[PDB]
Amino acid sequence: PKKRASNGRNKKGRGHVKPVRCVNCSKSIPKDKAIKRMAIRNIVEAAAVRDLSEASVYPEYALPKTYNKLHYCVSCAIHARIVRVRSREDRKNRAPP
Amino acid sequence: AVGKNKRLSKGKVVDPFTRKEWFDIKAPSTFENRNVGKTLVNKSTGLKSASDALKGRVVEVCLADLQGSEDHSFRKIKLRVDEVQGKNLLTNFHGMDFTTDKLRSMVRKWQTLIEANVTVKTSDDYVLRIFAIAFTRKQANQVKRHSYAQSSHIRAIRKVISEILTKEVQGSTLAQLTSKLIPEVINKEIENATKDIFPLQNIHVRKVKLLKQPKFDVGALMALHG
Amino acid sequence: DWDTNTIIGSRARANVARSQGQINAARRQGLVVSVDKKYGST
Amino acid sequence: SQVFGVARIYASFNDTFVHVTDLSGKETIARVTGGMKVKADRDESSPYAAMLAAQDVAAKCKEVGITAVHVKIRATGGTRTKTPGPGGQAALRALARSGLRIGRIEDVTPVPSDSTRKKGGRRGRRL
Amino acid sequence: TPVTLAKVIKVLGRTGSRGGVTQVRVEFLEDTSRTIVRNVKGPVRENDILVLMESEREARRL
Amino acid sequence: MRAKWRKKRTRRLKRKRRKVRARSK
RNA sequence: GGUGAAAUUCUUGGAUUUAUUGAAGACUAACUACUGCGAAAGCAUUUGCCAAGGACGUUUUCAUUAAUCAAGAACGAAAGUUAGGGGAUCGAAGAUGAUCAGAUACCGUCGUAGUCUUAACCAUAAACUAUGCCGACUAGGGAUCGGGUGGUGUUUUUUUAAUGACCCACUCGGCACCUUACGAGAAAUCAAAGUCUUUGGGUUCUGGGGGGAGUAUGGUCGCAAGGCUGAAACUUAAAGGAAUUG
Ligand SMILES: [Mg+2]
Ligand SMILES: [Mg+2]
Ligand SMILES: [Mg+2]
Ligand SMILES: [Mg+2]
Ligand SMILES: [Mg+2]
Ligand SMILES: [Mg+2]
Ligand SMILES: [Mg+2]
Ligand SMILES: [Mg+2]
Ligand SMILES: [Mg+2]
Ligand SMILES: [Mg+2]
Ligand SMILES: [Mg+2]
Ligand SMILES: [Mg+2]
Ligand SMILES: [Mg+2]
Ligand SMILES: [Mg+2]
Repeated sequence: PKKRASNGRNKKGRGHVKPVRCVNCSKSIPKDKAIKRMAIRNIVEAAAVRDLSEASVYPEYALPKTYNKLHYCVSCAIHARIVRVRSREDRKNRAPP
Repeated sequence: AVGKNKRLSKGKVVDPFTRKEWFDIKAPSTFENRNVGKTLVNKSTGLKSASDALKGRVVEVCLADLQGSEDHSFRKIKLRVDEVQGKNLLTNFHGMDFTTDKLRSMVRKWQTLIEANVTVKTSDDYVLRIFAIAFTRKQANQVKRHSYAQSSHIRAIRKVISEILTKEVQGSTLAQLTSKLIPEVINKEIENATKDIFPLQNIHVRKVKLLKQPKFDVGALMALHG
Repeated sequence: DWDTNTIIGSRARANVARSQGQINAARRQGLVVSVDKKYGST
Repeated sequence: SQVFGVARIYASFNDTFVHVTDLSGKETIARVTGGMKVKADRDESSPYAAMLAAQDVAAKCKEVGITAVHVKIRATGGTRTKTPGPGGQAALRALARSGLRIGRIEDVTPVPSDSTRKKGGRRGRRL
Repeated sequence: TPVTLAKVIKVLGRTGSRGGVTQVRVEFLEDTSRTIVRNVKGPVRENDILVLMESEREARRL
Repeated sequence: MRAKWRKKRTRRLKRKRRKVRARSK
């Protein structure tokens, strides 16, 4: 039967979506079906901040960040400890934790 | 993986740093700091002419280092060597850029990105490509959560920005443009001329790149140093 | 988050610089917070 | 008082490159990668091989005259993985202990305006 | 032959598939108040003192 | 069999029968 | 370099890496969303030109010109065909390294046709909302897109105007969504899959157990690949849908 109302995706009035490639396996997945995430970390790992503070030439230096947007396919997201599987009543829950 | 090269030579030790010696970099006078850093070349032999070896180098430096203040922390500046005189080589402006973290911090969703570029030539026949960026902003008292523009506001904003950038360039030779970009005064009348259309936050304009240059005219560069 | 950030550098404690070399050092980079008159008389 | 170079850490998978060039970048000092410190062919991108390589770049920078350095971290970029390898934070940490001075950390990963095509086919890397 | 002594201050948990390796964080006696995370083969308790051939290590779970 | 590869198999069979019949005609 | 691990491959003729340029072709990131436009397939850089379109507003005009439609017509992803151009990537075939009992597969490295464009074909798709179009009525809730109306509402310009951008209320049209089931259904579920044994709003197309079979044959279109139309002999008592417990 029909598992989902939107069937996998966010295509309502769109016809075509012009897909993207998964960051883990280069699988072509439509952009509405993708499981887009944003990974925003510091330029420096948290165990090196005090290390880098005493080695910096500057009194006040703002640590920059990496802002990288990730697109996963369904197979790679479930395998990589992401959205993997929810119960039928919890499938309809659209709110992030 | 040392023991992995099957062959090191298809057909079948002198340390170069003793040969190497140091120079120093001089910023133009439209910058609060002249001392940028030091470079290495080989010894000036009679057949390789070390002055020509370091003649066309491009040095990457930050504007916060050039001005001391940390407010212009992103704002990267290209400096191009042109004229060398006894371990005291001089540099001229080659371009300006943003850091990748500052650009990606600005680009957020549920707002509209507006980009404008021009290809206007200055008074010294410098041809520059100047890029601009802006973002629509959520006004105070606003309830709804995205604040998008209406694609004719964008075309009205883009026309306003492109006419401003092409106006401030003709009238500025090069040093007036560098002394206009440093105070970030260009971002001001973009905001003033676009507040009629849309709120438009975050107008730290964008990079500017050089395209073509005229002849040398070494009196101009010694006006920047001397 | 997008808005949060951290600051590293020399200012991640203020102390009296007894040595004049420390005074010459501290003025050189530029970390001097105050110069106060001594409590006692000369 | 400080002589400044550019660190240029290529933090990929399968390898890690550290080499300190001049401010202009034309003259290069102390290029030792991670593959020349471990004999596995598997852990050329490990944090150990990265930090052993970053200890060598600072030894050859101190004996040349470099005291400080700017850091440009880098992933593979282009159409490829675009995230830093495991050796990026190890190499950056290792040359901070060694005596070098750090300023202006930055990423220089080549990010396209969605260039040509990823490899692997439209069905992916099937493993 | 440089060796470095470190004191276990907080035990993080077990690691390894068979469970034989313990994640601990340690405090160095010399160069006080800078701490890293290591792995211990044997039974490690609070106020155990470790000696390390190298101190340039972070601990990743096995 | 997959219905795609039975469709492929009969398409190849029709091509053989089309060309073994053009011998006579 | 690649990988779970390696190997093929490139390297002291300087590989990988750094800098400065140049050339080529493709693509149009981040913004980018239960958002927009189009009959659908589809369409995401700027600007100029060309012609079109929907919704809204209207105390403008015509006056039943309408709805669905055999025959017939236009458009129609990708792949494929023909002829020029282009040919950077990726890559049906092919070549190689690995794994394997085998591996002419998955994985690695190369790599033709193709991928792009121009002129002409093809006429398919899980071409899907697996849900024909037009019309009416039936339960609540907020959001949002386009237009309009009102409000001494907030902000900015030139404190101040008009505007613009927001705020509140209303309205027409649109992509949808949340709750419930009066109602439907075999159930999954459904504001239509409701107003259907208390069975008639109008109209088009299609199906009649499973195979054999979308096969044979004959037409017809197509350069071809193929598309459209399309049986019978024979065989069979189950195939199949949705839920339950293991
Ligand atoms: Mg199923
Ligand atoms: Mg479709
Ligand atoms: Mg080279
Ligand atoms: Mg774009
Ligand atoms: Mg839109
Ligand atoms: Mg069909
Ligand atoms: Mg159908
Ligand atoms: Mg109806
Ligand atoms: Mg409205
Ligand atoms: Mg509405
Ligand atoms: Mg809509
Ligand atoms: Mg029947
Ligand atoms: Mg039948
Ligand atoms: Mg079933």
